[PDB]
Amino acid sequence: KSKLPKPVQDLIKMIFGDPIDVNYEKLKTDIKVVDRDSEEAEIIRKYVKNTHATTHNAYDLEVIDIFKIEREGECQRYKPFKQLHNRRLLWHGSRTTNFAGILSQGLRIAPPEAPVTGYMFGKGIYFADMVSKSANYCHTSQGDPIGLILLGEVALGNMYELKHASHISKLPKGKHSVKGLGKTTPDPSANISLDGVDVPLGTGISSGVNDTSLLYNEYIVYDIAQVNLKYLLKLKFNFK
Ligand SMILES: NC(=O)c1cccc2c(O)c(Cc3ccc(C(=O)N4CCN(c5nc6ccccc6[nH]5)CC4)cc3)oc12
Ligand SMILES: [Cl-]
Ligand SMILES: [Cl-]
Repeated sequence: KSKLPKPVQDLIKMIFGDPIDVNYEKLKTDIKVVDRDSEEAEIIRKYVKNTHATTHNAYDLEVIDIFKIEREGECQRYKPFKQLHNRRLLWHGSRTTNFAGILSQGLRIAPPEAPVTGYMFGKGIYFADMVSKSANYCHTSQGDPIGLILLGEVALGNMYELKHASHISKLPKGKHSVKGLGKTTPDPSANISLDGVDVPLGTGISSGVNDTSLLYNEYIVYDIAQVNLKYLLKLKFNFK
């Protein structure tokens, strides 16, 4: 029987759908329950509450469990980007069935033989600052209403800021990432700092960006090493 805390056991059962502890080791990821009443937990629940987009009104989100995560060696891997400026705690949603691969291998760029459909800026690693924009990629339903979402520390550095789809072959010199400029943005004045990482948990305001394809921001890096996965949330989707 398992010596993991019950919430981590339930995460494992959800991810693998072998014994629980053997399946834990296959993730090559240190997993800790964040306490409900911790400051970390308050900040993350505030990020969820404030960055639910008005146009994503099919469901509300409740945070069941928050996990602090540490992929084996992802530290050493993140070293070259560790002190790059403009490091941001951003959402990445994916189907539950993907999380064993995501924790064991990290987030990866789609292979050349996958469609570029859905990628406004070409194959890369995509993040949102709006929880619901990322939560939509969990593909939960009323009959499967529990999903998994990541918070990554993303080393954005100098952002190549774009308003329309463009499959860039190469970042301009001195740029580290792409930011797709949305009509709606977390209020920059409400940004807070968690462990030297910027958290844009401000409620959505008009960006005052005109002539843009995007309702909401998105952030893209083309190097797997610019991502340090920090948290994994188990979300209840309440469908209306
Ligand atoms: N995701 C965001 O939070 C997110 C945040 C902000 C903006 C965007 C934006 O435009 C996208 C694009 C997107 C997502 C998904 C897919 C898609 O169909 N797949 C990619 C993931 N696959 C996959 N199977 C896996 C199995 C094991 C291990 C890893 C695996 N990975 C399935 C195919 C296409 C485009 O996403 C955005
Ligand atoms: Cl979607
Ligand atoms: Cl590129």
